[PDB]
Amino acid sequence: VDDDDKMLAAEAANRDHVTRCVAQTGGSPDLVAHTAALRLYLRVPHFLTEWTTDPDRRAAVSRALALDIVSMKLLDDLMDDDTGLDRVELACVCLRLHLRALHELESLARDPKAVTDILEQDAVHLCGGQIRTKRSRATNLREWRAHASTYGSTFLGRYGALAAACGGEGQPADSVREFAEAFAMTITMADDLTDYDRNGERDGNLAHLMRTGAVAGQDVVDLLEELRGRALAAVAAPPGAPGLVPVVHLYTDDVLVRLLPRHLGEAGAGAMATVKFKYKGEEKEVDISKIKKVWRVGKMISFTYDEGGGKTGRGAVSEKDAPKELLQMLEKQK
Amino acid sequence: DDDDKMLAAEAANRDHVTRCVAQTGGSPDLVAHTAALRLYLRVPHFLTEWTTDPDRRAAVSRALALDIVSMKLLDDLMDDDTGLDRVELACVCLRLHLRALHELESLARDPKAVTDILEQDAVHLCGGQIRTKRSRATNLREWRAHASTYGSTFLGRYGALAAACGGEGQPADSVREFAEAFAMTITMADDLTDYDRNGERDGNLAHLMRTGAVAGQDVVDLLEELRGRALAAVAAPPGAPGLVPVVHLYTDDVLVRLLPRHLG
Repeated sequence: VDDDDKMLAAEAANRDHVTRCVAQTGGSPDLVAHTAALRLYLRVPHFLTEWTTDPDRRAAVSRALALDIVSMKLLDDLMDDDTGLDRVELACVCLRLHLRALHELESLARDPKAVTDILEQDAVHLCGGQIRTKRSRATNLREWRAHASTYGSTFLGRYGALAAACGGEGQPADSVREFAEAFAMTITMADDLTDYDRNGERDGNLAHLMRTGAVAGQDVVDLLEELRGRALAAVAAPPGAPGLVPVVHLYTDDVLVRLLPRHLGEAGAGAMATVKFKYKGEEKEVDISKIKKVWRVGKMISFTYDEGGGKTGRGAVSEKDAPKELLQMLEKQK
Repeated sequence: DDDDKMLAAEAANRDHVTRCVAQTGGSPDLVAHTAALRLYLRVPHFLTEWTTDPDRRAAVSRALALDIVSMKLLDDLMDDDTGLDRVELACVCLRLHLRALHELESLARDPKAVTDILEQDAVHLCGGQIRTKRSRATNLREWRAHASTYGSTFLGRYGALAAACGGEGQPADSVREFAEAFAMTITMADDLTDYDRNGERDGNLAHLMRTGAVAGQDVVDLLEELRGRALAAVAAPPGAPGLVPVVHLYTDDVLVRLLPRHLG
């Protein structure tokens, strides 16, 4: 409606500034395209700059950040050499973009040495972790999360930190980064589960490990939830960045609602939904999967189920002790 | 004496580098590859010759060393002919660069001067490097032109950096003139140098000479013009008389040693 406008506008800006550079320095039309493809990356700088009060400073920090993120993404496509684009333009625009990023970021920076400082503190953790990421393919959530925390979380954390350091007054330093590192892993999960298929593109490590039973669907859900919390948490710390709240819920829920299911089955995570009631002196428990007819009568939910063959058992529970997946079935009917 | 200080820096520089590469995850294979870059680990010495305090000098000499090796790794990563792991190359390359930026900035009079110099002609350099492999050269004019960027501009910014991190009374433009000129003499050397390794195609300039598309004398002339440009640079005050035999050493080597191999 409005703030969604600002993001679209910032992303537009960053895309331009980025492609104008890739162009001027020699990038072929092929690569200039490839860099405008990167939408998520070109948008993020916007979220990172959310705590920046003066709009002009904000625009500048955002695009500088945009510059490096792309520069860095390019150095990666450069290692994979699966992009089919030219290795030289890749390499050189990589450098060009980086150098300009460094230049603009330092112009807005609080203390001259703050920029190189940040890019150095975790440089080995980053670089070497990225080396180990691909040395060995992870095999359970524990390890996936481990790798992700470096090439995903640290990577963006640094920009989070840089955004704070170049964003004038009232920057909740550690909080911006905490947002970045959290959000980063959420989208990193999304990315994994997202298969575009082009070239010789592997099924996402996490997706694969998910589809192979090496990682339990519910666990993914838990983590997705931990990350949303860790995120919302950060954007809360004062002075706060209320705007990012919906952003966070947006990507987390996308993974959950849209992506997650492409890999799990009919049954997402957790156990199969059950209804517990007392019937004919007994104790019962039926999976909503076997519940046929179900209606309402005041504040009770009456129903019928498949009890064993052609046998139709019955029940009635208070809407209170009625599981969500059953109160839903009321809807489909009347 | 003097040759003694050269060797010492090279050793010191090689170790700053391999030690860095080593601990960021580079394999024993790459670490070696980096210390094999001899000229490159030596040249920061020459660039820091106008530097007085020998501590500051060895600090600037090695930092620049990190970046030159990193940029050189960036290269091997676009030629993908070293048969070294692409990932290791990429990661180290970045790690060494980030360290070098951090070091040079701690040694500079004004930190903002490092990125300034790096951005200044970043486009000149980057694109000229693209254009260079986009259309190989056919006559000494074009070769010289391409060399001017990937070779001359490349080194030039390091000389600029050294003048900026080198403290008081550094003849900025002169340190640089030295770099862009000497840079091109070693680039011709390097071209005319054939090691046989993997799929190393005869040096464009060496080819052109053997094809007849570039005249021996015209190569001899250039070499001399560059010899002059460099002595000229090191003569300007305060001056770095040290670099004189260095200039002759390298310039005569290409003349006496390399040129005859390509007279084709």
